[PDB]
Amino acid sequence: SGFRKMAFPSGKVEGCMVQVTCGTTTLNGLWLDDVVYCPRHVICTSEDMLNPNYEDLLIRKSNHNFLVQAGNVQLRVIGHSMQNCVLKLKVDTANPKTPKYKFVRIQPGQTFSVLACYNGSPSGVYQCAMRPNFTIKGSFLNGSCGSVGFNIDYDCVSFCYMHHMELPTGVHAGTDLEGNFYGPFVDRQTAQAAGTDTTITVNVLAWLYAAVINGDRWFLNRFTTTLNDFNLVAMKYNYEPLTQDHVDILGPLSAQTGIAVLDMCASLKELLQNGMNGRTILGSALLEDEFTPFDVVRQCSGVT
Amino acid sequence: SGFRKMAFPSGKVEGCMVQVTCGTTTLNGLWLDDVVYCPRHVICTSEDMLNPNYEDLLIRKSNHNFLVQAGNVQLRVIGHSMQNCVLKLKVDTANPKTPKYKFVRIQPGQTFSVLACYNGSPSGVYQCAMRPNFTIKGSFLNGSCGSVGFNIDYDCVSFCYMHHMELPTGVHAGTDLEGNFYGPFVDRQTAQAAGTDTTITVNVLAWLYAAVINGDRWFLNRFTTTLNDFNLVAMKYNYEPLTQDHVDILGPLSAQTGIAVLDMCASLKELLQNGMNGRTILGSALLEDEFTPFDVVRQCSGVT
Ligand SMILES: Cc1ccncc1NC(=O)Cc1cc(Cl)cc(N[C@H]2C[C@H]2C(F)(F)F)c1
Ligand SMILES: Cc1ccncc1NC(=O)Cc1cc(Cl)cc(N[C@H]2C[C@H]2C(F)(F)F)c1
Repeated sequence: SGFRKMAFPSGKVEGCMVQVTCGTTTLNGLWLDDVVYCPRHVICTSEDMLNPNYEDLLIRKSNHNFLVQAGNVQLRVIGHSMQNCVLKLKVDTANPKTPKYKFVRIQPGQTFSVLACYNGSPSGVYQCAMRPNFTIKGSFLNGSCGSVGFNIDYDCVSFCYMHHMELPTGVHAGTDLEGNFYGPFVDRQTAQAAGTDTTITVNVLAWLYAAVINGDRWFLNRFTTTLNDFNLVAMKYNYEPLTQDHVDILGPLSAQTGIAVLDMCASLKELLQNGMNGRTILGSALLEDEFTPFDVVRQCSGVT
Repeated sequence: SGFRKMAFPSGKVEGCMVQVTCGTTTLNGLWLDDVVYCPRHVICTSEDMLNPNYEDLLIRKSNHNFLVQAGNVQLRVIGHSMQNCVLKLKVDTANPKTPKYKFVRIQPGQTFSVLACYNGSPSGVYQCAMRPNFTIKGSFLNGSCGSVGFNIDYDCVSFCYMHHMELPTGVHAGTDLEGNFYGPFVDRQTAQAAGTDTTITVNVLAWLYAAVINGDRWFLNRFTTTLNDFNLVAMKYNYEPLTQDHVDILGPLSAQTGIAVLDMCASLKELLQNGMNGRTILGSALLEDEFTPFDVVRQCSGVT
């Protein structure tokens, strides 16, 4: 028993972390096969960030201007290209520590582990979610750009995120490993709005199932509800709509505990209306929406 | 910015995880040099756990009764010994992936990362604290015994914990890597009391410094306090005594923010007395005591 915010083991991703330097700008790179991926703003200066024309800035740079380093050893950049907001540097050596990998663009509501890195070296690992408004709440400082988000499917690493920036609003924004930003953000020094964020309803329900599994049942009531009446309440408390697909996804947790999904939606309906009266659920005095139903199944069933 | 419960990168510890099997009992082992460490209850059966005489049970077992496995390959146990509550199996091969390591018995109040493992394979990594009553609040299931707790000091892994058991009370209990249990627990199927737990005051203050660093300053008041008046309040709200040594430890956070330690103790004194009125600090609606002042310094300064 016990339920923690747990990250995937970071080992397979640590062997992919290198240091990328262009001029005086030093950030992190992801080394998979003979390609080192990093955020394109590595080619910029302080003045260039205000409104960079990356096409022009990249033309001014040749392969020899990029220093890729995998520990105490240097790699040779023998090619350079721009795929959206990422730099693809073709190195002469292919990562001997490359694991089985994939590049996936994650859906909002889904979670992933971030390996926070500074100067190509890993500092720590933590789990976060892609919020419905395509922002993430990580922990990143100057030097963390190029740090990646990932999921592990047995032995295959699915890279889903690469950190690009923290906006003046404290929002963390980045791209998938094809340089496509999540949400409406751009790699430009300008004020950018994130948009109205919402609660991931299927995730709150998944964490209420984790709490039931872990002995916290105080919130279970002799009340039931319908999907429509529940979604009327969810709308009011700015929660994402609950579909029958989300009910199906919640099925393994419904089977493990014996509590139907609508009976759980009724407990959650009361939790929103009455509050929780100081009381805690899994050691939290608020509703936690950053655990997917899949993260609950994995943690509570011992998936390795 | 951002402040998360962050674990050390688990890579150096994943290369030390093997599967130990004695009879029908399968758990995790830690392979360092030519020694595989695991909890001694691996030699037990369901009937043996009620009141095991481990000296007798171990005599009944010879080296050939232990199956150590490092992935898809098997190792040869050429020696076996009992150091308190751990089994030290001398294998014929020395771990090629052994990193620079140490064995430290951690103080209550300190934190560490746990690499949760099942059948010698890592499932996830999470950070937890050794509570003042020498219990931990991890996330462990059947098959997780032998999973280890650790800290990283640049490149040196300090192993501090090995999971042994979850008591009927949900408490997680285990030993240091010398088989000495933390607290008063024994590896025997009997009801065991943990003792009165207290809040780690220096840790709550460290997390209030992390919140100030991250823009949450609402709780900072035009009030100050003395160590004695603060400890009178801390006693009331079942908080660990605050020493001048804890004030010294908090110094780097005091310097970074400009807020004296006693001014922070006064904000915390009000937080205990008034509550927090639904308001959140770093996304939590309660006081968080599982971040050491050192974890705050490391996360907020980019220590790799
Ligand atoms: C500093 C940091 C912290 C956390 N995560 C990410 C980051 N880094 C960024 O955001 C990179 C970034 C992106 C944009 Cl579009 C502009 C700049 N501009 C120039 C001014 C200099 C700065 F690094 F000090 F910010 C920087
Ligand atoms: C199951 C588990 C879950 C989380 N962390 C740890 C564990 N495992 C334990 O506690 C091991 C343990 C220790 C003690 Cl002293 C007795 C037993 N007895 C026998 C009955 C069988 C059991 F595994 F099903 F519990 C087991």
